[PDB]
Amino acid sequence: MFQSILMIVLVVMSISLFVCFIRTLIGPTMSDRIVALDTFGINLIGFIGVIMMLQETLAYSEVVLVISILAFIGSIALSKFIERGVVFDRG
Amino acid sequence: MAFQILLNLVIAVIWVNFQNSYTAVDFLIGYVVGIFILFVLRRFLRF
Amino acid sequence: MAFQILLNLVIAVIWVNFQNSYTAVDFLIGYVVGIFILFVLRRFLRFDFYMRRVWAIIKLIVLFFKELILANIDVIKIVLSPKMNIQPGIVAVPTKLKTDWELSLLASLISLTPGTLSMDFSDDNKYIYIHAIDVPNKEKMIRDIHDTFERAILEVTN
Amino acid sequence: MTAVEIIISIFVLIGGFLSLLGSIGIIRFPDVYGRLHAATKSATLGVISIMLATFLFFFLVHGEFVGKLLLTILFVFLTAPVAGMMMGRSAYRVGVPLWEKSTQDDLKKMYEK
Amino acid sequence: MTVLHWATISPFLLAILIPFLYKYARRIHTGWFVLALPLVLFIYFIRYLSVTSTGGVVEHTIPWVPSLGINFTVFVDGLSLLFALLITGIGTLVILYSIFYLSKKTESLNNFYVYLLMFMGAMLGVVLSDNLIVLYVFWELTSLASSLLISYWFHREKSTYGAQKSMLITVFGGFAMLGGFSLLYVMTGTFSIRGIIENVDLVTSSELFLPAMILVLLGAFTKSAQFPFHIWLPDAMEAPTPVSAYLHSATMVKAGIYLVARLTPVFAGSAEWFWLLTGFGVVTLLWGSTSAVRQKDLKGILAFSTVSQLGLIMTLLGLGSAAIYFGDSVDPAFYSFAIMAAIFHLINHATFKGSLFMTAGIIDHETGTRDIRKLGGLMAIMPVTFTVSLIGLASMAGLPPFNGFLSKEMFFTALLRATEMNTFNMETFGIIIVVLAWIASVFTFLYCLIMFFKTFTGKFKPENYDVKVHEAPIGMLISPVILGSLVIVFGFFPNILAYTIIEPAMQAILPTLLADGEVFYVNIYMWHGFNAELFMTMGVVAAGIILFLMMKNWAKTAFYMKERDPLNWFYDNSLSGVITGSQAVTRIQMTGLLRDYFAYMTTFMILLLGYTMFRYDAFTIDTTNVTGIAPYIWVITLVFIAATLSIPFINKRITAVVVVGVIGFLLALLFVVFRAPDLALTQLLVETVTVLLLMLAFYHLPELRKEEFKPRFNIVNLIISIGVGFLVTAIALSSLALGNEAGIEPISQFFVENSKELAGGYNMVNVILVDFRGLDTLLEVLVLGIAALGVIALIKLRMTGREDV
Amino acid sequence: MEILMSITVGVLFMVGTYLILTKSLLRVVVGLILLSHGAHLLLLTMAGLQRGAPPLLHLEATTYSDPLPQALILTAIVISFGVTSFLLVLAYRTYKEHKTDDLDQLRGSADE
Amino acid sequence: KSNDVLLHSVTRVVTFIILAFSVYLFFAGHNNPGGGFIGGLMTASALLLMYLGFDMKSIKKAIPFDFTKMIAFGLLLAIITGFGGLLVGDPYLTQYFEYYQIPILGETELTTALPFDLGIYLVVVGIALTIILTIAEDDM
Amino acid sequence: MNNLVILPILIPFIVGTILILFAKNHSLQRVISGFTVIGMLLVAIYLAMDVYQNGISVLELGNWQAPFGIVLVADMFATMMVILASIVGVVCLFFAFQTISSEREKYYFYPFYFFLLAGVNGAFLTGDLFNLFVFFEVMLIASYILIVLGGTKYQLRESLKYVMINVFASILFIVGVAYIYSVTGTLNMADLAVKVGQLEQTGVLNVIAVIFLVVFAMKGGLFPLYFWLPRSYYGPPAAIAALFGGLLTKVGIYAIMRTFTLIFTHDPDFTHMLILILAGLTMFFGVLGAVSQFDFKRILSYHIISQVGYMVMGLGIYTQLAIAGAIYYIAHHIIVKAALFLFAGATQRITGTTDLKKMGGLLKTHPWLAWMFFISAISLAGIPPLSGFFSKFALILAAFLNENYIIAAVALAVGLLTLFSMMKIFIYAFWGEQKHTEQQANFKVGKLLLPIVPLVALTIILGFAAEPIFQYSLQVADQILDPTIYIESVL
Repeated sequence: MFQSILMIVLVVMSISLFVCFIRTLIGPTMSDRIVALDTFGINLIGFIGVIMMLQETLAYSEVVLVISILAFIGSIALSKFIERGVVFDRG
Repeated sequence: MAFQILLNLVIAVIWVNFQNSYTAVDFLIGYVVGIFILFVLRRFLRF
Repeated sequence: MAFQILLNLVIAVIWVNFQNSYTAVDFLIGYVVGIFILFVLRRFLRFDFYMRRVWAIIKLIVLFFKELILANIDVIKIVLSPKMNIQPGIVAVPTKLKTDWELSLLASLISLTPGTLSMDFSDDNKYIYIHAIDVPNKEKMIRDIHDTFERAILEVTN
Repeated sequence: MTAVEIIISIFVLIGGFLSLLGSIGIIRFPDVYGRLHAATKSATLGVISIMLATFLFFFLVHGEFVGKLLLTILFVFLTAPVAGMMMGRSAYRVGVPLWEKSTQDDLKKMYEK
Repeated sequence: MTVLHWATISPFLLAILIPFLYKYARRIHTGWFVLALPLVLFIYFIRYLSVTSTGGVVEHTIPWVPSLGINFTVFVDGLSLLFALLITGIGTLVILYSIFYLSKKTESLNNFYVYLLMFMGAMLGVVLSDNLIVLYVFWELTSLASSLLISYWFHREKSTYGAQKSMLITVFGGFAMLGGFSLLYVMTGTFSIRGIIENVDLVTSSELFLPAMILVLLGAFTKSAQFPFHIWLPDAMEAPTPVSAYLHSATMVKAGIYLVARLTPVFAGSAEWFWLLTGFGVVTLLWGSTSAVRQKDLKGILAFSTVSQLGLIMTLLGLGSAAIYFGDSVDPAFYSFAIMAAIFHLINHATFKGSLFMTAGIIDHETGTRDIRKLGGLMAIMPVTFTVSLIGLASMAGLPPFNGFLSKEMFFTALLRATEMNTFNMETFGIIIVVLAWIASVFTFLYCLIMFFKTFTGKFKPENYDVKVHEAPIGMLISPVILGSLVIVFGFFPNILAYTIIEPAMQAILPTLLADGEVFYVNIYMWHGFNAELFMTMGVVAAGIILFLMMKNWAKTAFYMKERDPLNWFYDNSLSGVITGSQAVTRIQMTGLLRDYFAYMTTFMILLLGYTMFRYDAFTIDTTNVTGIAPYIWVITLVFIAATLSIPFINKRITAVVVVGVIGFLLALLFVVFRAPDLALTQLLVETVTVLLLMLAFYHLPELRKEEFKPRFNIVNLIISIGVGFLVTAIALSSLALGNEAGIEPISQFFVENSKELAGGYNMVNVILVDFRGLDTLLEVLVLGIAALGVIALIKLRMTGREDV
Repeated sequence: MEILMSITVGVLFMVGTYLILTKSLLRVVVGLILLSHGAHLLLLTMAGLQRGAPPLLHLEATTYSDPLPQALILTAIVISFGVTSFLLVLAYRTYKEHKTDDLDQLRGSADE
Repeated sequence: KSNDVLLHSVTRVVTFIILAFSVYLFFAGHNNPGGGFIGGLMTASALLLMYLGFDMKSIKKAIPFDFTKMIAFGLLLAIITGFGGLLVGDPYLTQYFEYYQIPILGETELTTALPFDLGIYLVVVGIALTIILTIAEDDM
Repeated sequence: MNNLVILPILIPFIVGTILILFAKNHSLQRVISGFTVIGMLLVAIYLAMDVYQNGISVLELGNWQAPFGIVLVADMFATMMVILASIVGVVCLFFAFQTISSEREKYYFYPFYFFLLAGVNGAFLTGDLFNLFVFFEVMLIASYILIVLGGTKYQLRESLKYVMINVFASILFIVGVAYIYSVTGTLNMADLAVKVGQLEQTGVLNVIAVIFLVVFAMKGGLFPLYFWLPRSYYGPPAAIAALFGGLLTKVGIYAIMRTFTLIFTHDPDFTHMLILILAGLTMFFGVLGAVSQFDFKRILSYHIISQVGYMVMGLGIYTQLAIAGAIYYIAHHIIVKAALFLFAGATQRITGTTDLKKMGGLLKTHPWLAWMFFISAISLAGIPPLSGFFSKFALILAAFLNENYIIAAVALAVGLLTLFSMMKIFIYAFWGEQKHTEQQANFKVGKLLLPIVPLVALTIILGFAAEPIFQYSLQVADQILDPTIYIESVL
């Protein structure tokens, strides 16, 4: 019953990823796409937290922390690309 | 300097749980890890 | 603050030897007396007693969480409304906060609070540009920045 | 269902609902600036609420204080505002317009100079 | 290594010393040092007449590569001795001539004598080898040394054209012959010729008998310039004349005649041997005599002459093979006569033709021309050259009393006996052979009259020639006068050759025909009365003179206008064609277009994996031994598939990077569902650095475009893409199912047991990487390090292409 | 589940193959990145999926998912990262020099 | 031209945390997810975020490592560790571990796998930074 | 122990890495590189003698027994390939010392050279299929940079196609290992040979045999999977084209030999017939490419394709004699084909060009170059008694003994086309009137020819001393045609 609820929430999280993905395709703007991408990655942390309760394991606790770091590095770099056309300044 | 010592203990706070050893071996590894991090970042953080 | 925390740990460190416990809960008893030791001696020394600032911070963390919960209630209303009834815009909001870490705290709190999102800072750092979802109610938002959010930052700040 | 399972349930059902809301918001808000409201706030609280549930689950049911889950909460809080700021300000500079029914744009002036 | 081994390869050893002698003894014409070797090998071989002419043979062997059955075996019998004396006797005389024909001042004597001694040692090696692969080895070195001599004036286009044409026609034949020699081994187990002749029944019973015969005759007929491979011989005349005298008239063009005479005891006795030798012989006889008549350079006439006369010798070997068919149902004398005529004519031919190349060479050397249109009147100016030339041309025409009359009369005898054969369809074709041979004898006589009258008669025209004309120096004259003298000696005293040379060579060629210690009767004489063969000869003389007196008439014809052989068009067009065709076939593959390369490779993979999956019935699926799909995996998988299918429709690069990110994140999510945390981590970190890299590259690259849907191009692409996807899946599903049936315990249960006990870790993946399979990890960081150093080199080093070579 | 993942590999191979048959330099590099993803997902699926715990012995599980393929995939991902880096730089250096990203324009002289 | 007060503030805090987490990932590899590759890429990500957040001239003064020598030294550290067994007459790349006792710390496991995996780690950081920085600074 | 088995991998790997620390010092780079290639050669010769006297030496890395650990297996075939890579490694480096710019020395030329050689030796020696993939990747990435280094426009457009195609073939290798792992649960080549034989090479194990054939056929240069090769080899400097020409395709050919003599041996009516057909098509289409070209270095690049066809022709026939022919052919081709690219280098130094139509008369000016080229070129064409003759003759004789008449005929016809192609280079560049200048006529090339002299000497010696080389090839062929010798060594 607790495991039934975790399954329902994993389905809802899956649908959420589906709905973020639609804007990565359709935009309309590049800014829109990088926002959807940023939200897709944050939602993956949710999905894994719940997989860890269902599988009852802490093997994935490093994965959630890496995703949070990488989704951030991804968004900062794509935001700067869009605005300036360079990821790194000075060079 | 009091700042850097507490940072180092804050690194060791961040560190110690991860291992979950709660032994002298792991805390001493943890306090030293932060010394190395602080040394690497000394110029970045202007320490 | 860093001086006093370090002192307090030194006091507990020694105290646990004296009290023959390298057991955990004793470190707390020890640290607590270090607090009362420092509190009693704060007038004797020159100390802005550190636990006032540690409390200021706990209350700021609570506010970060309270505003985020409210912000989500605002979002739910808007997104589950049959029709988007929003009147958005970008508002320049004055700030007194002078330091970079205070501005960073404020810009982060605004973006976690109801209806608002930090866009940009003026060059002189005297204005925070805010994307607001309802510009009609901007006076409330400007009042909350001034009387709740910057008041709470300055308690941990000064 | 045990009282621990109920508390953890609430947190996971809120977290999963706010995640979906965040995504529905990325669809329904009229421009990238309103969609950043949903991305920055709902996606963020949704994921904070699930990490709490996960944290409370290993603590109250397995007696394990998994402090990496709390460090994940902290990274998400630190990072969410700055990411939304860098995505919204990049959009504004690149010329993505505010929505037509928007009624005030103090930032346009500033970027005039 | 016997002395007889050392003699055989001795000319290769001197060839190594020739460049030093030229360098450090230039005072002396290098030929003086070269002359001693063929002259001592001649005297050496002359000592074996004591054994061969008493029925003996000498055989010695040393192994060379016995694991392939290749042994260096030297074998002296009548046949091989005869060719060793020609090669070393006429060799001696041609070196002597070359000392006076090549001036040591401007000529590369070192190149000349190395190529020439290479040939000489290769030719002895051909005729003294009993192992067919050692004979192949020397046979190809004669083709090589021959083309190097045709090319001696390598700055001239004609020289290089002839050197190529010889090498291609003769090596083509040599490669086919190697296939022939390999079939004999497959029949008999030996490359020894004497041992193949012992097992001759295993040859003639075999289904590989005729292919082996054809392949062998391809080699013989290319090297001996039988029609249609004779076209290389006229183009070899670009050589310096000593070479034409030695290689291309007297020795190397007789290597195919040697090989056919040597393998008559394996192949003869059959209609196909009879007809391949007798027909190709008679056409070559007729084609070369007719072509010679229209040549207008002395060496042109003599080259076509040699073609013709080789066809005459090949026809006699062909007629003579009937001795083997009849065995002792007939007197051995009767059809063995043709084999005696062939041997006698080969000797005669070497004497008159070697002498006529030497006089053509003197005429060129002392008038600057070899053109029968510009010569005339040189009888009184060049009387020794005139006399030797007269003798050679009269012998070649078969006028008495010279050596060539006897041999031409023995030819007409052999031909008339063959008409009596009543086998092999000779009841029908015997007279065609006799008539075609008779016509060829008329044309031979006529090309000899043309060469004689146009060169030496009429009025000497001093203004045709640049230089003032004088006889040659005595040194140059000695070699043609000694050869001219033998023309006369063998004409009057033929029976000097009868039991010393000719009879032993007959026994080598017809070894089963007579009991041991039985000799053939050989008595050669000039007068046999008023028989058919004398009328045939009177015939030839008359017809020849008539056609010569009618030349005013037929010289205006279109036949006489041309001189180049009409088969040359084939050779020439076939070569241009290999190059054109090659280029067409190569262009369709190597289009330069990376899509074509991937489409060829993937199309080939689909057809071959597809065919193998049908042939072994490997399309299969196992739906039982699969794990469950939670409902949330259906949605994740649908996103993963949608994201992946959207990529070909995206036309903005930043969208592409975002959807690649999505795909990257979702593959990390699958790795978590599939219990692979170390993969999820790695996959996420690599995906992040790959997104920074794609954007660092996007500063340099242009934007994506919608590229237009060429219907054919992009539907073929679609069908190939689906076919790769479908086969990767089908083979995935079939591998899963065989894996499940098989139930082999995976080796990785050892890592489960022993990661913590024997390697001290609990993370089995890390333990495998650093401990059980640590070498792979060390090699993988080396891949990264090379890629990083490569990226530096690729960005910082920019060279023009003119810096190094 | 091995069936569904074998089909997903099929789809990465099919799109990745379609992209390498296009004229765009960037699209070819992306096709090559998708084929790598497919091969790596294939190597995991072929070992059997969801067959036990993550391969960490301190979990004291009965069955672990097979660790050997996981170590093969790690190596393959890491190599592939190295090579893709090198290939992206080679691609841009090629574009800069030829001023074209169209592979039709990179054909060169015919019968060179 | 851009006020980055918030990006520069946050980049300073997160960098501390990512580096600490990268060192944990490196040491945890033997018994938990992590190791040289994951640690190295995580550490590279921390230095890249500093380049992203600030600018190349400033961060190159701040963290002035020679990433190319780190490749060569990384590789040699990993090769040399593999000769351990040639001391005890064992095949190349034999790995050894013992549980020693140190008073200060406690029972501790020493392994040749640690220096081996440190060599992997140095190459991985070295190559990530050499590749990304060489491209980003490619003027021509 | 058998730690000697790893020295052919570890010396170049260690020296390669050390030379990155000395990028600035060019003299020290050359001296180290020079001693190192010579000691690789003496290590390789010593390993080959040891294995010849004392049997297969197996090294279990990490001390883990097969099939759990990576094994290296030095058998007689592997140790011959290790010597041949060492010979051409020495010669191509001493020729590079006389020819490459100092600019390439600044950018890691010598470390990439040694990492290529380590990769090639690891590929010959590994007893593990995933370890073969990784050694192929070390070889390939070192070739990716060596082939493009300099970044001329040609090099960038052709190198770009070479890398894309090779990346694709590396993916298909992974696909193959996925499917064979699913069936067998092992990567060890011996353990594979045992398990595949337990399963009788049933069903999809045939399909999997064909995927390995294609993967290794793409790396080997068999038709129709060679498009990456002919244009790419033109771009790098002669010392590198010689080493690539001579050795890199041999790693794919060795893998096809090792895989279809050890693992997939149960249905040669299918698999080895398929290999015979690709052999014959590779000989034929290779040599048409060669005949179509009029550029010295492009003609030689197509001859590589043609000649590898002969090496898989002996595996297709699959007898002791054919296999031993192929093993000798492999030794002859490495030696001759590396010499030929080195002669095209020295011809380009003299004339500035590789285009035959712009050349002529080098025989008059540079006879030592001309006669060394000629001897190598007729060896390639199969003219006796050089190495080329004996090795061709063992293959055709094996083909006739086995009644493979069509492939016997293709191998003879292709020989004649090769002769035609080598005589075109001689007629156009060495014969003729002098098309090069007077300054070019006085360029002295002997310093460039000395490194090539041993390869020329070896084609002569391998011809004359064919009997000991052929007896060694027969023993290799015996060893590998019985999978149970390798199997018992390792398991």
